[PDB]
Amino acid sequence: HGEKSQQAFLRMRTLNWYDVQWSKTTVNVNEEMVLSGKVHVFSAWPQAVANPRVSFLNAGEPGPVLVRTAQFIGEQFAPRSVSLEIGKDYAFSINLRGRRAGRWHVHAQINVEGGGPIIGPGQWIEIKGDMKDFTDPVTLLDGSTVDLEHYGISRVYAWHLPWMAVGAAWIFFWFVRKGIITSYIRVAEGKADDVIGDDDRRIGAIVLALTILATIVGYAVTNSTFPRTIPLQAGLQKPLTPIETEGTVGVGKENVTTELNGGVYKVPGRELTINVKVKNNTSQPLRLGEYTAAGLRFLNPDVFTTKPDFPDYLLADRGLSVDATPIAPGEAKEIVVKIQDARWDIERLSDLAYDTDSQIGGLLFFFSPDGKRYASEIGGPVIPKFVAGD
Amino acid sequence: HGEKSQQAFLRMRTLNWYDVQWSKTTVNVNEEMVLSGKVHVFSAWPQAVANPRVSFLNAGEPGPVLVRTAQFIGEQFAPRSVSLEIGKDYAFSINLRGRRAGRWHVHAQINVEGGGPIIGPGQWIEIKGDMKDFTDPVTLLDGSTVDLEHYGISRVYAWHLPWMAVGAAWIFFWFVRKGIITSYIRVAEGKADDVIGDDDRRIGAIVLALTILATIVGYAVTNSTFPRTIPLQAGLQKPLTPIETEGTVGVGKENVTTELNGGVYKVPGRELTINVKVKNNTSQPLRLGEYTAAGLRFLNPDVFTTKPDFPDYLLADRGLSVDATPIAPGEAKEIVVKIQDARWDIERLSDLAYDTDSQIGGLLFFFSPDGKRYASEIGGPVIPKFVAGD
Amino acid sequence: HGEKSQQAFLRMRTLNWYDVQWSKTTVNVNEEMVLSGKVHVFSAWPQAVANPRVSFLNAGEPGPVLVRTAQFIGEQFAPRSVSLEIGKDYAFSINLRGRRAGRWHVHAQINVEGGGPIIGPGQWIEIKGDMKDFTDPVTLLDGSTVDLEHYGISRVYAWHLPWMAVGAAWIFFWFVRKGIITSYIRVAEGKADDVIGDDDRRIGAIVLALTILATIVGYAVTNSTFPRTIPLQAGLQKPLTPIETEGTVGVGKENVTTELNGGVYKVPGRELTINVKVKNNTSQPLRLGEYTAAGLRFLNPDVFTTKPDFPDYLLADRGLSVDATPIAPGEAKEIVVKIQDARWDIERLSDLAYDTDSQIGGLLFFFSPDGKRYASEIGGPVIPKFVAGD
Amino acid sequence: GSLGWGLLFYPNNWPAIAAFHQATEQHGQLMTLADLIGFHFVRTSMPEYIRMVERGTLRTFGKDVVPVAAFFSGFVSMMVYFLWWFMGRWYSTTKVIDTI
Ligand SMILES: [Cu+2]
Ligand SMILES: [Cu+2]
Ligand SMILES: [Cu+2]
Repeated sequence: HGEKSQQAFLRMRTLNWYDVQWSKTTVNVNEEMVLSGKVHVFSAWPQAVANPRVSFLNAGEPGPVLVRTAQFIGEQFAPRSVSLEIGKDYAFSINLRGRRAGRWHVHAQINVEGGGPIIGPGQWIEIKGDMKDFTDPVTLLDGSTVDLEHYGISRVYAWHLPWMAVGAAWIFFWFVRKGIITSYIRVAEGKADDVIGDDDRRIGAIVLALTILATIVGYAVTNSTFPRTIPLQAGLQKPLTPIETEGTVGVGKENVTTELNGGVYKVPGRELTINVKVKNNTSQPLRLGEYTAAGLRFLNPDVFTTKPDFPDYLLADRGLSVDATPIAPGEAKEIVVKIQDARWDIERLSDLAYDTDSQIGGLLFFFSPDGKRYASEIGGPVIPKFVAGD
Repeated sequence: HGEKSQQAFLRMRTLNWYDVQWSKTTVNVNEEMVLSGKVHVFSAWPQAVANPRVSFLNAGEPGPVLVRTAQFIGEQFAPRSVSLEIGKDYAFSINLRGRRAGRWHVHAQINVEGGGPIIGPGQWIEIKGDMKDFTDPVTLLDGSTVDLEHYGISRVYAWHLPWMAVGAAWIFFWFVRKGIITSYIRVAEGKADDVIGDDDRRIGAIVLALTILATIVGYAVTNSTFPRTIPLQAGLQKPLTPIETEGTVGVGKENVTTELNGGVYKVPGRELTINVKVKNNTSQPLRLGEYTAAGLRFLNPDVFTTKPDFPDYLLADRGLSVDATPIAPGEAKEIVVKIQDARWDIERLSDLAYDTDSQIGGLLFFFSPDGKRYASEIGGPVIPKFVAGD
Repeated sequence: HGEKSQQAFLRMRTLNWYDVQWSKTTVNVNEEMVLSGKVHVFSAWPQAVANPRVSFLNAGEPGPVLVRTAQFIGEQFAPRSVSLEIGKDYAFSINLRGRRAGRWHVHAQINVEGGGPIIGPGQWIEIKGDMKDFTDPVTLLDGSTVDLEHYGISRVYAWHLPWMAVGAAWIFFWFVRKGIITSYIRVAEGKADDVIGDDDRRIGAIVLALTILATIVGYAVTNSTFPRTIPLQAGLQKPLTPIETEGTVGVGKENVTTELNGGVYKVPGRELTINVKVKNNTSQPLRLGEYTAAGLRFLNPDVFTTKPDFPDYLLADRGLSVDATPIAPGEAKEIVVKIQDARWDIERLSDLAYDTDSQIGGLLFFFSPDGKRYASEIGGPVIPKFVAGD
Repeated sequence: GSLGWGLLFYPNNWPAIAAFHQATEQHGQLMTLADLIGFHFVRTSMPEYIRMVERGTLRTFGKDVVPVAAFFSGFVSMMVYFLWWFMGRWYSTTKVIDTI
């Protein structure tokens, strides 16, 4: 939930997040909502962050308020680490079973090997019920079921607590049998030898014999129950398959091309002005309708006359404008875009002045006459305008 | 020869070995057999093993029972380390001159930088003759010949053993000139100084003067013989050229595509059942004839009516079947393949249940009406069936 | 300027430098010459040297005899580190303002992350004027100008020397207030305490209170002047765009292809003889006119009848020949090329016999009837001929 | 002492070593005899690349590779020497101790 504090330029120039959706913004305990979305792996991946060759998909949530039943990315079931190729887009989804009653703000999240966490968008998710009621469950290969919430905890305590008690016996035994001070003084004087000497050692040799025997038994038993068992399954997954539809940055015969060519944000701010050398490249006239940054959406109300379903917070209606002059096909045009919203500042993206790379990143969304969306990646150096203000 | 003990899943999902051939399974000392074959670098290269960017081709054999005269891979002479690219196939060969009389089991072998050895197939290779007779030889740039088996060993001893004798003189001198106990006692009392003091130090400065002299001489002589000399030649070879014929996984206009879609092997076992989503993609009808794993061959006796020349051991005749229903062209078909053989168990590939990645790897071999072979890579998670019967 | 001493083979098989030009080989102080060119990132990049994934473009010159005003490579302004891809060519240029009166030998230069410096060609560049007259300047975002040569150095001294003096006061104070020998002796006897005890401690607490005060002040002042400030801007630049014109190795429909097939250089030498399997591949007949190595040019006087503008030194007129028999189009031909010049020995390239990798690298230049230049890369193992005589 | 020990090493090995640094042409490539002895007599577990021998750098200047190696080996052997002298001493200890 800390996305606010992460370095602005890094959240912008790594993972570009889009079409994130939550099945249901309410669930019962045991009721099975699902979070999904698509992500574009920025092309000019910052030095600061490991290459995303090793990454992991996650539900950004305050502990297991929702169990995760499964998740997928790049068209694979991804309970282990996966590779993300710079410049491509991947689609993902996470199957989330409610568990703890309350109002949690649940995120899409991916972490890079030597990078750290990158947080997507998050939506409040009211859960109701009593946690007492939550179950899993899960099926073994042998065919049986087990409720995970509880399975095995019994057996654990069964082995731990007895031994802890044994340990405490051993101590209390010697303690009250030969004091601290008594035994200190004995030792401090000549002896010693009063303190130990067999048959103190007979006790020891016996206690030990029982201990080992307690082990060989406990082993053999727990070896009879569960005589199957396999080792923990680990390691990087086979390469993913990216999105090929359609398009979708650098995919298909038709597409938009955006260069950045100068930028300026106010400090302090709410505003960003960028000149974009668009090319299109499709065969329809394109209007620019959306710009996404760190999960932040900036909409052209000319194109988003309405007005999507998307957590607040997060979703702006001032990603405007052009001269709504649809451009192509074929047409190459440099177009001043103003991006203005309180969210830009509220999401600390105006703290880009603080960064060691004053640089912008993200996706542009052009639309045709009809629905058809065409995506192009924008990025590069934007300059601050140092305005009077706090 | 220890291939049996290596981790099953790793052997299967790294190098896929095929068409391995031994020129002659008998040689005379000095007679010049050659081992060759082709290898496909699996596509989902496991985490456990370094990337094969740095590899080295080798003859797996119990010491120099055969000298290697040269070797080649990716169409290069490869006496140094070379890059192998994930997903491609390389062809290699090793020129092996018989040397030591016996019955050796000689393998194709590649080692990866931070990976270790990957052993291919091996065939027994009867050598006869007397080792005494083995020669090389080899030609210098100056044009002269040298038998390598012997060359230079004279000159070495010539310099080594004299100096060892010298060293032993120096010791026995001072020892029998002033004993241990004598000189200990001397030193232990006041002196010392009886033990040394010049002209013990005259002996020293002289012995030293002769030593350095002996060196400047020995140097200048051996600098006169051999006044050419170059430094050891080391480092990674230029990139290899893969196989482009034809095809040969992901090469050419026509090809087969196999997805794995579920597997199951018995534990303990001998059996593997897998469902394969084949596409083809060629313009001929294809029957699946072979499947290779760690150099193990599994043959469809419908396709291999006979019945190749290939070390036991290693070569199965139950890689069956389909409904022999040749598939395409164009046809996309999911087909249950049973693989059963004692070799699967004998080669510890049933110990895949022990591995931290329960996953299969390897090549599938589809054939047309006529000979034409089409190769596709198969891989992914297979589940164990835990069966009774010990 | 030490390029001579670097390992021969490495210089040849890393960066292949061409079309290096110096705007003006004379400048006035403040007069604004430019050094530019193009470079081809050899394909078989040596082990010894880091992958050039991280590199930096530089003017090879004895300190700031010219200020650099800007530089660009791969069509980017590159004041920070940049990726070069193996196999590609990049063009660059460095804008250099004269600053210090003399005759300097300025180079094109690129350094690789874990590799070191690779020096291009260099030309003497006579500067004249008085250093006193040199300025920059430079413009801030607030709009104002500053002469860099001087800016800031006032304010620095302002803060440094006061405190150094203060430091010196503190020392000289306690020194002459209780000497060394005095205070040693005091301490050496019982006391001590004569030496210190308050109100030596009052002086302390005061001097300290003023120090901290002096700091809070100096801070808040320098925070008022310059109330903007940004952190240093660092990190690897977005990937470059290579040269696509035309061609330019492995670019376009038409091109030449050269394989090395055997080589020989004399030791000691001046001469190199190489058999080149050229293919072409264009649609014009091609004559080989140039060969470049470490920035060394070897020209066919048949093709270079005249006779380019290029620092001595460096530029040979014996990269000959063929049978001037223009080859193609379509034609595949193996063609003995002799390279002979004192420059090959003078630039220590004959010290390839000293290297751990006896191997040549660089670009071959083929020309059409008209001007058109076609570039192919050449490289691989050459053998030394060990010759007697001077 | 150690500075000598350092410098004399390569010199005193040359006599046995030179013989194998004679050049051969193998399949259009240069090798030293040594490289080849290695390549020929097959070691099951010894891929060239494991070696850790000189492979060139850009910061080599010369023609100097052995002298610098030996001087370096000399100067470092000074420190090893001391430490190992005093360890030779520590090991010579006739100290008897009272319990275990
Ligand atoms: Cu949140
Ligand atoms: Cu074997
Ligand atoms: Cu120079």
